[PDB]
Amino acid sequence: ASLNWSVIVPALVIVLATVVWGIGFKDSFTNFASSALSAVVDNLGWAFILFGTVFVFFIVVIAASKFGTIRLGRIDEAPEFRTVSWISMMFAAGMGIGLMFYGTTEPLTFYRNGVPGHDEHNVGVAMSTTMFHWTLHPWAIYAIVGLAIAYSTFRVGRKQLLSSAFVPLIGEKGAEGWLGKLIDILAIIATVFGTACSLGLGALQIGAGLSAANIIEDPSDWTIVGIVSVLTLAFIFSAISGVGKGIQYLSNANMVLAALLAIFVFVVGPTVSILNLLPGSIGNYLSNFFQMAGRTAMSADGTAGEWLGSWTIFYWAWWISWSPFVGMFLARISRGRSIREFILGVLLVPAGVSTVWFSIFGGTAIVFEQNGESIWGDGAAEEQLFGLLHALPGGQIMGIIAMILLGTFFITSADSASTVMGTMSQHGQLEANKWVTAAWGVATAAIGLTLLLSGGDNALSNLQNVTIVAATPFLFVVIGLMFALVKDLSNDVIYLEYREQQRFNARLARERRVHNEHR
Amino acid sequence: ASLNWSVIVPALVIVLATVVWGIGFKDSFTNFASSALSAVVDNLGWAFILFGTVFVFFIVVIAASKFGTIRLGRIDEAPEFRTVSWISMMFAAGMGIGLMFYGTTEPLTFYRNGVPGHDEHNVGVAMSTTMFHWTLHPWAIYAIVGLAIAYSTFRVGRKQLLSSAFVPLIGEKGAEGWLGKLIDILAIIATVFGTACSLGLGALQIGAGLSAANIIEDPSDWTIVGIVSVLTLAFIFSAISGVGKGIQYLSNANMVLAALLAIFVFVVGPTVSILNLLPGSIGNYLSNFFQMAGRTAMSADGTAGEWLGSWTIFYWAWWISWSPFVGMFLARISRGRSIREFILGVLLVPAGVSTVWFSIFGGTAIVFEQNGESIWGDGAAEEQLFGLLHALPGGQIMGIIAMILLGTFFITSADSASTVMGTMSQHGQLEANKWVTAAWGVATAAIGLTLLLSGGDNALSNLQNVTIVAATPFLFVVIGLMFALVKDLSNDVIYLEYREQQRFNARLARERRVHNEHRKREL
Amino acid sequence: ASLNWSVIVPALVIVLATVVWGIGFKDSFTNFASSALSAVVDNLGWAFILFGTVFVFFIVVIAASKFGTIRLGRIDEAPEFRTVSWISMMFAAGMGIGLMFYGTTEPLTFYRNGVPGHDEHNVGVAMSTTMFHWTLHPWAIYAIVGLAIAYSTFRVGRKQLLSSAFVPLIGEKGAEGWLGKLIDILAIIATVFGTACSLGLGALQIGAGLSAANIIEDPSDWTIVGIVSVLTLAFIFSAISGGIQYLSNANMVLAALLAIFVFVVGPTVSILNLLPGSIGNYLSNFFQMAGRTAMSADGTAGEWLGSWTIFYWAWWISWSPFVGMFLARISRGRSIREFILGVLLVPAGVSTVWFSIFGGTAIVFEQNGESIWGDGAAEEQLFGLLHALPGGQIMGIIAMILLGTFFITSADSASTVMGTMSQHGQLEANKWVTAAWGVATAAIGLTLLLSGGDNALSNLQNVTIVAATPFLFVVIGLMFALVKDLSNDVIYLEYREQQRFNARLARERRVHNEHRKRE
Ligand SMILES: CCCCCCCCCCCCCCCCCC(=O)O[C@@H](COC(=O)CCCCCCCCCCCCCCC)COP(=O)(O)OC[C@H](O)CO
Ligand SMILES: CCCCCCCCCCCCCCCCCC(=O)O[C@@H](COC(=O)CCCCCCCCCCCCCCC)COP(=O)(O)OC[C@H](O)CO
Ligand SMILES: CCCCCCCCCCCCCCCCCC(=O)O[C@@H](COC(=O)CCCCCCCCCCCCCCC)COP(=O)(O)OC[C@H](O)CO
Ligand code: NA
Ligand code: NA
Repeated sequence: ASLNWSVIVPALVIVLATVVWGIGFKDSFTNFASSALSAVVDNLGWAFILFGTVFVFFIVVIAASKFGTIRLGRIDEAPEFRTVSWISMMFAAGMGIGLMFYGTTEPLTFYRNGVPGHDEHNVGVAMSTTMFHWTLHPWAIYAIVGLAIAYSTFRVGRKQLLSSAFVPLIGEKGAEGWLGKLIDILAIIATVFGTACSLGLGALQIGAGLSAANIIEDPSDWTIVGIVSVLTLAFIFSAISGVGKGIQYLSNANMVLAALLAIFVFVVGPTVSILNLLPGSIGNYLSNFFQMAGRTAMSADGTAGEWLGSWTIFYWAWWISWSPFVGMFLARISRGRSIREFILGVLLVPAGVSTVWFSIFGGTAIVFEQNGESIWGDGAAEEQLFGLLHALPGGQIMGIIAMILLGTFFITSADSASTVMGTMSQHGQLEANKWVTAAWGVATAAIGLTLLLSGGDNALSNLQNVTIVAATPFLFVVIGLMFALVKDLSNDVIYLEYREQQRFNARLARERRVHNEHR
Repeated sequence: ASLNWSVIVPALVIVLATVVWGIGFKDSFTNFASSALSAVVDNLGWAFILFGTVFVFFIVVIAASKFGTIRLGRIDEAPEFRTVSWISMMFAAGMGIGLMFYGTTEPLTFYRNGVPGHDEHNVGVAMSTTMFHWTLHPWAIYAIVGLAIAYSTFRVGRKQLLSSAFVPLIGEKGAEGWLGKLIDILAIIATVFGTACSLGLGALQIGAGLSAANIIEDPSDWTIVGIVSVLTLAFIFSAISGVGKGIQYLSNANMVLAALLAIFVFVVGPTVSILNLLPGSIGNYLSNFFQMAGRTAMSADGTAGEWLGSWTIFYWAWWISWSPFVGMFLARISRGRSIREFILGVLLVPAGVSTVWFSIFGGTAIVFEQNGESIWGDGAAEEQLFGLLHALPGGQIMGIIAMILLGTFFITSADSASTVMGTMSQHGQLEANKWVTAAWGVATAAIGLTLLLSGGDNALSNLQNVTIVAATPFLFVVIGLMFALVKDLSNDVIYLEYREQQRFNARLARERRVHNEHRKREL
Repeated sequence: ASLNWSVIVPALVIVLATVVWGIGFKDSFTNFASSALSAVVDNLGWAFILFGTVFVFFIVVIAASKFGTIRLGRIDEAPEFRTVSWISMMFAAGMGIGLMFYGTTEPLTFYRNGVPGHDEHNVGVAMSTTMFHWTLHPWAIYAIVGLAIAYSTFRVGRKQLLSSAFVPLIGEKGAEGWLGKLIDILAIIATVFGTACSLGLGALQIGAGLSAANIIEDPSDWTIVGIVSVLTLAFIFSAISGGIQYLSNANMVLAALLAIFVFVVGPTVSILNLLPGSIGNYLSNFFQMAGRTAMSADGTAGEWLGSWTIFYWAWWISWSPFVGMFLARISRGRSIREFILGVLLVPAGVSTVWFSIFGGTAIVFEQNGESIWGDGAAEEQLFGLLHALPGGQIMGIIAMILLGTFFITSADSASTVMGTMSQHGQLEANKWVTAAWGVATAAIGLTLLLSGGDNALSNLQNVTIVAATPFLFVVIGLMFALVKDLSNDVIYLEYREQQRFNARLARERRVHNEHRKRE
């Protein structure tokens, strides 16, 4: 119930230093972020690439290897959220602004420029390589972190923290030791920079749309603060205000506005061409899955390092930053699901929705390029979605609807992050003081502004460089959550009696052999 | 039993509407079919491609899930057919003219012309594409349709109708009024138009068999009528008459005769080159399985649209239209057989026989092409097999036995279609009227003839256009069968007791949560 | 206790005839080997390739199947060796000089020359095709043979022979009769020529290692005779006097030191960029490489396959008879599923990391420009690589000591096993019977090395393919024999007995119903 000042103070100091450094000295901060990315991507990029696909293997195995039957709670327990409602709150908190910002930019960018090891103007690899970054590899990080927290919190009954998930690996003395503190600090620093990156990427696109919709003429440096201040003041209140409906209501407004914007483009846009990419993109994704997972800085004659540092290694570092707080939320909602249900509900359902979104939006953008109409414009990634919407008839009203979607796809996740950061500040208490939950909401905004204003002309690169550095320390925490998780699952109360017999029989068999050899 | 006159008449009107429209207005029928094919392929082409692979995935998780152990019948039941004789009737009924007609022409056509997104003269792609069209995607449609009927008929004791398999979705009342009747005429129309495509294709190859054997000099239009007339008598006599050991003897004769012609080509032909292709075709098939499963009209920079309508979408429509009556037959001969045992038996064993078949005949044809001696000839698909056989020693005598095998590969499947069609008009009576079984056999021959005389030179094109159109309505019945199947399986007696406790506990937990939220909500 | 002279004599005649033939008439022996090699590769090339992949499929399906839980021994038994000590002795005994000889020659050869159907200078396929030959296809033959012997010996109580694992097919009378003596003769000839092929290659690399290290001025045919004789006594001494566990652990520690040396002082980061780039490519092309016959590349693959793929498959099949009975001996009380995974995966993991450190470090040198190819002799690639790295003059000698233990641990277990197939499956075989087979292996090793002249590699390869062809069909027949007696387990007869009775009634009812209705 205390404030665990051994976790708040180290996390505040790093956050405050970034705000002072980024805002105070823009030139120095930008150079360090560029230098830090090169060292991280060069000497550590293999870790993201190698372990990014180990998570997918590890999770699928855990969902079939004798543990899919265990239940995240007590035996005979039942889920407190109906399946349809349960799925809605996980994709709303799981996804922020990644289907809006990159829904059109990414599949279109790979169509024009191409991907390393391939040619340009290829719709098979433009779409398949987009599904690679948004279907299984990213959502397998949430399952691993969410499952480790869900099991320890419910089956074993420990505090709601990320250190407690490591009790098997570092014992109970280490959960209160220097390691327990460090694992918890890295979960807040990752979350603050993980959300601040998506706040900065959503403030750019909301401001970009206003120029399109002409509510405003063009974004300015003060406009970004205005958008961030409104977005910050929205999720900060929605998290810590009893008035209004909870996250289960907002999580349902997301899936309604998102389906409104997807159905509009699907119907108005090239329906038949969109429907043809759905099998072609899934078929190309499954045949190229391992070929794409084996792409490193050594691929394409060693020239793919620059591409990976902006597309793959950024996404993997981005999703890992959101895992510490999207794992804790996913744990809260399950409370009764079996390991198989949790794994297959997180891996397959969010992956199916992301497949349809990118074919409706990525397919429309690519189809426009083939036809002759090009929504690329000046190339800015923020302006591409609204250039597509405005091309379609009736897009003026939908351009406005896309803003509410942009704002409401970050509020659902940002508010959950604050309430999840608040519980780490205390000793895993579900109820968090509204002041610490509001204090962390401001921290993401202060970082979100710092990464945007400091970036200047190129604010995307600065927002992406800092995320990769802030997520590298927590990449290893996720790797060590695979070993901690298996130790917990093996030492289950429904396996202790069976494991004791094997320990006894194994000891005797060794004793018989050593004595038998002498005789 | 009482004839289902509410299904015979609406289905018979479609059949007779096409016959008069085809013989009398050949000029206007071909135009409509070609225009209909364009409308279907352009708009619903993705459906065949997208859901042709969901069937493979759906019937693999079903076999691998907890439903695999279920037994198609009571618990403690045991199959009534020797597992060897179960396969023989499974393959004999499930396959007809296909292997004989496209055994040589498909692998050779892809070797010369190539496939979209690939170069010509590529043996790996040529062989790994004909295995795609004939191994797992086609036989996964039979398993889904056959399993839905087998489960409802035996495990749940409903009537043997395609409507009854939808009771989980539309209910016992929906399955009777108007949706059930629609699903029961779309199944008869698909069966009539799916078996008429095989009859037309078989008559074309039989006519070429007599030209190559020189028994007939020139196949005119009055000999095709002679061939179809003999064939339609063959499977009407077998279907209705109680003598002759209709099945388990003519189905066992098909393996004996099918293997005799495969062994002849294997040993007389390039045996070592055939065996070198066998591991290369399977390896290439599994490597490119998902590249071919995602080949839509957007492939080859938009050039694949015309290719798919001739090979991929035609096959998926050809197999979709045969699944109403193959699935119904596979249910009867698979009583007491578990779900996993049923799915693996259908998916794997028939897929293995096809793989060996196309290596011996596709490999021999491709090997000849490389050497310099080409059996392509003029390029008619109906004359390739006999061009291959006559290029080997002893082919003259062995070309006559290919025609007999060609006929017997239709009779074993056409007689089971007429019998199943009669059952669909007897409210599911296993033994239907002889004059309803025979009437439906004559209907199949009438349409098969109408699509040959109407086409003229492009007889094959007219047969493929109509099959795709007739099998489009049933594409959605198969999509719906895989939604009513999981509900049927889920609501099983063995799982019913456990489900009730889980629902009961879930309601309490949900109610407990909402109350706690209210208690915290107030203050 | 008897020596089964009716199996020893036929084995000796084939072994002795080869020694006289090769030494007596080198020209005739070399000409016959080339003629026989072409005859087998053309006619039976598909058999090695077609059934090479069926072994991988067959073993995974058996571990997946219900049989996976059957325990090799009595119900509720426990293993005699710790999992780490059991793993260490399976790899040391199952791997001879293959990793040392081809650690740098194979991945580097494919980078320069390419592979059938692919362009040259491709690091992706150089490493992906290198792991094809050393990860799953090879180690799956060991599990098929090791499992058939382990199951029949322990869970059925039959004598520890290769013929005793065939009684489900040939019957008890057949195994005692003639077919089961030819299976024992072929099981001896294959292991004599397989172990002599690796002894020949080991002597070439040690002979080249001495010349490179300046210990011996030049490599002379009379110098190699000294190496083989010295190597002959080491493994004969270990299998006779009063061991395996100690030397198998000295293998792993000493080998891991050599791998750590190259890893640390080589391009560490570039090595790690290939760890996921080779696993991704391996899984991508697994079925493209698994379906590579002589028909691939339009007849150009026939000459390549006989040198790389069909050679390895015949080389690993040669070692299966005696690695099968060694794997069975130490795997008492392990479940079938635990046996398959402990053999297929862990040795594949060590091989995958071995070639990345050594194949990667040799390919980067090619890319940089400093090529270690030199003259191009396969036996000099390793010592070119080590000398390039700093400190490779002391680590270039430990490679030769590591070439001794690698062969000695496997050769020590070959003689012990070869002396058991002659004494009616008696574990404690006569000391002189092991010695007799120990020097018969050395005589064959020299015969192929001397008769080969300048091209000693081709003579060793052409004769192991012919010697391992008869035993290709014994492994193909072990899949059927293994399935026959796995089904007929004590924990399935009651279930199988009831099912057959019910099925017979169902057939009887149908036949009676048919008569009633047919009338
Ligand atoms: C050169 C590269 C070649 C290799 C390519 C990569 C291969 C990766 C393979 C990874 C194997 C993982 C080993 C664990 C297998 C999982 C399945 C399993 O063990 O299931 C058993 C139960 O599970 C266990 O007891 C052990 C499971 C492992 C514990 C979890 C550890 C994490 C493993 C994650 C996978 C590895 C991820 C790393 C990357 C592959 C038995 O299952 P069952 O009894 O429920 O079903 C069979 C039924 O009875 C008969 O039909
Ligand atoms: C996420 C998809 C987007 C693409 C990205 C991922 C790449 C594709 C991966 C393909 C995964 C498909 C298979 C995953 C489904 C797992 C199903 C499973 O594990 O078990 C269930 C499966 O059982 C089924 O119901 C059938 C599932 C059908 C799955 C078919 C998958 C089709 C996907 C193919 C796409 C087509 C692509 C076109 C060609 C490119 C059991 O549930 P149940 O509803 O039967 O009830 C169980 C129990 O009673 C509880 O009450
Ligand atoms: C690349 C070339 C590969 C070619 C062939 C490889 C496959 C052959 C090896 C696998 C078969 C060995 C069978 C070993 C005995 C296990 C039998 C067994 O116990 O059944 C279990 C394991 O058996 C299997 O699942 C068999 C799987 C066969 C795998 C076939 C793979 C080859 C096909 C690949 C796809 C390509 C298709 C052909 C090309 C068109 C599963 O069922 P269950 O025992 O749990 O319950 C029984 C129930 O009644 C069901 O019968
Ligand atoms: Na959200
Ligand atoms: Na047939």
